[PDB]
Amino acid sequence: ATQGVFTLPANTRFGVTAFANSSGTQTVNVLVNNETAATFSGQSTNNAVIGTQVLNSGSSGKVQVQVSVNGRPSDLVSAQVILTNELNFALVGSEDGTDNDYNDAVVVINWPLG
Amino acid sequence: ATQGVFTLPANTRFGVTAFANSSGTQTVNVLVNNETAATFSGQSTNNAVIGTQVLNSGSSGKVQVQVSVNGRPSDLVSAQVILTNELNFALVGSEDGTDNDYNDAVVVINWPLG
Amino acid sequence: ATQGVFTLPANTRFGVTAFANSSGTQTVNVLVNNETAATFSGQSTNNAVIGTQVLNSGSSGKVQVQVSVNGRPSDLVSAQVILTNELNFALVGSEDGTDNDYNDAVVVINWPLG
Amino acid sequence: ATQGVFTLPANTRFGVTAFANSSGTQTVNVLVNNETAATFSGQSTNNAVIGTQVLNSGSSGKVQVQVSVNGRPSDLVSAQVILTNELNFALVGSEDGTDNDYNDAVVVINWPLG
Ligand SMILES: C[C@@H]1O[C@H](NC(=O)c2ccc(-c3cccc(CN)c3)o2)[C@@H](O)[C@H](O)[C@@H]1O
Ligand SMILES: [Ca+2]
Ligand SMILES: [Ca+2]
Ligand SMILES: [Ca+2]
Ligand SMILES: [Ca+2]
Ligand SMILES: [Ca+2]
Ligand SMILES: [Ca+2]
Ligand SMILES: [Ca+2]
Ligand SMILES: [Ca+2]
Repeated sequence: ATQGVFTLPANTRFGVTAFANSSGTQTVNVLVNNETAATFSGQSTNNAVIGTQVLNSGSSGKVQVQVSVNGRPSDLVSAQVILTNELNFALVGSEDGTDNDYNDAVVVINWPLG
Repeated sequence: ATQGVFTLPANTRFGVTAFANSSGTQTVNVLVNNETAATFSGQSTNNAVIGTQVLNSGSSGKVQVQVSVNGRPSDLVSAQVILTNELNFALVGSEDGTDNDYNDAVVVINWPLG
Repeated sequence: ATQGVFTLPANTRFGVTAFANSSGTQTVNVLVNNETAATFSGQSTNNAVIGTQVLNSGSSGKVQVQVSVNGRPSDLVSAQVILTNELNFALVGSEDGTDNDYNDAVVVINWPLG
Repeated sequence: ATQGVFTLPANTRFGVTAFANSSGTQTVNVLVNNETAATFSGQSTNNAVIGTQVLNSGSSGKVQVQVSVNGRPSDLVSAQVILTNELNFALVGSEDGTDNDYNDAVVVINWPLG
């Protein structure tokens, strides 16, 4: 199944933050409106916050996360969770190798802000 | 129900990161084995990261998040999500006021690392 | 925090299913737009499906689960999870006593149907 | 990523329930320690419960859900959610066709029981 694609409420600010846990340098692309809106990158085996940004979900609300390691696309896993019918998290894990920890880049999207 | 309490595997490193979305200055305390192991504070209305740290679950694996504003405990909401049977997120939201957005401090715990 | 309340898309069909795990008879009421739309009662300590029904979220999309034992409301825990940006679960646990297993009645809402 | 595989605590009872939402008969296999422990078959486009059973996770704790239609493996999506650090749900969706609703057979695993 497609992973890493989330429908947010339209025209709504959201936070996006990326963590790294791999020997490989991670590159995280965040697409809004099917166009790159943010790119994060780094290399850590200790959960470094390689990037964090506030974005707007735009007219469609479609947000997509993609991860690559030296130009090679990582496999993704994702889900969305809603607490008290108000607080949203869209979660992505990615795997760049064979150990299937899916933590090589971890991405968290949260909304609402403010 | 109690919220913000998680059982991790023993002696396991985990990431904890906090974001603020409030006029109130947030204090986030992360307890491991019922003792404060990390404290973060900050104030933002725009999802600023107010702390990130890697901790060890220790012998107990008992992790608890507490949030306060002006000496008063915030009301918490929380859940744990597991993706592809491997990637764990422990998620916390907190409410310091009356609008029930539950994003006043947002805490994300993730493991495994590395 | 309020628990057991979910906003579904308006005019959407959804399933609701209740399980019991208690010495006490569970009464599960499912409200749509604040009016009772389905009720299930039963006693099980072996996860019997005390009822399942299909409903429509109607104009409001507001769906609420209540659980009581002999007229006393149980404490509720809940969350909503979305898989592959399409498949939704709204999850409820309830505690009618002191052991905090939160399984005394378990209620699962799923959509879309068909 | 692998989907539909869950690690439960060893030697623990769990509930498994399957719903159908497809014009084709669904066949759901539940494997414990890589061996068939339950099979459910049924057809509904209205969320009928096609099977429900209580199983034991046994010595391995390894539970896997597979779904096939008319012989052919359906694509799966899954996750596990824990509420109040006590109540577990393992959730599976499956897609047998072209619409990507992932509700063709829906499987819900819950523990603990009793
Ligand atoms: C009602 C819809 O049912 C769809 N499933 C099928 O159409 C399906 C399942 C197996 C077969 C089937 C078998 C044998 C030969 C053929 C070819 N005619 C086809 O068709 C679901 O995917 C969809 O979401 C909807 O619920
Ligand atoms: Ca890896
Ligand atoms: Ca890794
Ligand atoms: Ca607030
Ligand atoms: Ca706020
Ligand atoms: Ca109980
Ligand atoms: Ca019970
Ligand atoms: Ca389908
Ligand atoms: Ca279907």
